[PDB]
Amino acid sequence: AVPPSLRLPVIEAAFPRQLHPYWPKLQETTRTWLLEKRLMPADKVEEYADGLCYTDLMAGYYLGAPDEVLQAIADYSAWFFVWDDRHDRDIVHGRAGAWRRLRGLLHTALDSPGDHLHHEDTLVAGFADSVRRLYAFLPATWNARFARHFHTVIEAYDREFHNRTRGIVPGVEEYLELRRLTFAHWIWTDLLEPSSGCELPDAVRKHPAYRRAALLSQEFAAWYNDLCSLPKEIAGDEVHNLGISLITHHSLTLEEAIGEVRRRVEECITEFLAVERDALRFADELADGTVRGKELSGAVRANVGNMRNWFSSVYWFHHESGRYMVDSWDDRSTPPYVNN
Ligand SMILES: CC[N+](CC)(CC)Cc1ccccc1
Ligand SMILES: [Mg+2]
Ligand SMILES: [Mg+2]
Ligand SMILES: [Mg+2]
Repeated sequence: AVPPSLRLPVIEAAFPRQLHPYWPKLQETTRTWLLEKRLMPADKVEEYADGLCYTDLMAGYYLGAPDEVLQAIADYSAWFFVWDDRHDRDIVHGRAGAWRRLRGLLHTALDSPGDHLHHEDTLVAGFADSVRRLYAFLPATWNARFARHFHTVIEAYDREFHNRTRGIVPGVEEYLELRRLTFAHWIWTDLLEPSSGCELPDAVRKHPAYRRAALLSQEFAAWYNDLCSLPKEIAGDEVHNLGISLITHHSLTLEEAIGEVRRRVEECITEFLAVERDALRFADELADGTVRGKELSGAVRANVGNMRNWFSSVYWFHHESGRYMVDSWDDRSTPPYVNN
C-alpha cells in the first residue's frame, strides 16, 4: 500500500508498469560493475545494491532498448546516484576543495572519457567508463548534445553546493528552473534516442508536442521525487525540494506543502495525457510511406511510449527503493548506503 500522502490512483490504474526482459541480467551486471569500479564498498554492495532498485528504475523506463544500451544507461544511472551521494557528503563535510576538483574532472572527462578510464578517483573512472560506452551508439552530434546537457547539470550541482554551504533555500521559481538541471531532464530525454536506435533530427525532437511531452514526463518525475524524498531530505538538511521552497518562501506548513506538491504532480499527469495525443499524432504523420519516415515514426512512437513509462517506473521506484526508507535508519541524517 502506497502511503496516502504519496498515492496517485491515476498512475496505478492508467499507467500500467512495464519491465524490460533484460532486467534480471541487468541487475547482476550493474551490481558487478559497481564492485569492479569500486563505486561502493563490497559489503555495502552486498547488503544494499539490489535493494536500491536502480536497475529496476531504468528497466521500467527505456523499454525496447538494445541490451547493451540499457546496460550502459543503467551503469551510468547507478553512477549518477553515487555521485548525488558523494556531492551530499562533500557538502555535509565541508569539502569545498574536493568538490571543486571533482567538478572540474567531470567536465574534462565528459569531453574525453577514454582518457579517464583508470583515473585515481574511482568516481571519475566509473563516470568515464559509462560515458565512453554511451558515446559508442550514435553519431558524434548526439554525443556532443549529451555533453552540452551534462556540463549544464554539473554546474547546477555546483550551484546546489553553494546554496547548501551558504544556507540558502532557493525561491520557488528559481528552484523549478534549477530542478530541470539537477534532475537531469535533458539527459534522460537524450537517452530515449539510443534506446530506440535513432538520433532524432532537431526538427523532430523540437516539435512542440515532442518537447512538451518530454518536459512533462520529467517534471512529473522530479516533483514526485521531491514529494517522496522530502522526509529523507529534511532529515539530511538538504534544501533542494519544491516542498522546502514552499515552506520557506510561501509560509506553508509541511502539510500544506505536501498537498501543493501533490496537486502540481497530478496536474502534470493530465497535462501529459493531453499532449501525448498530439505527440502520437505527430508520430503517425511522420509515417508518410517512406523508409526514412517509417524509421522516424517508429522512433518517436517508442520514445513517447517511454516518456509514459517513466511515470510508472518512477512512481513505483519511490515505494520499492531502499534509497528513501529513512524510517528504517538509526541515524536519519546518514543513509546507510552512503560513504560517510
Ligand atoms: C540522485 C537522483 N537522480 C537520478 C540519479 C538525479 C538526476 C534523480 C532521480 C531520483 C529518483 C528517480 C529518478 C531520478
Ligand atoms: Mg539527493
Ligand atoms: Mg541531488
Ligand atoms: Mg530528492
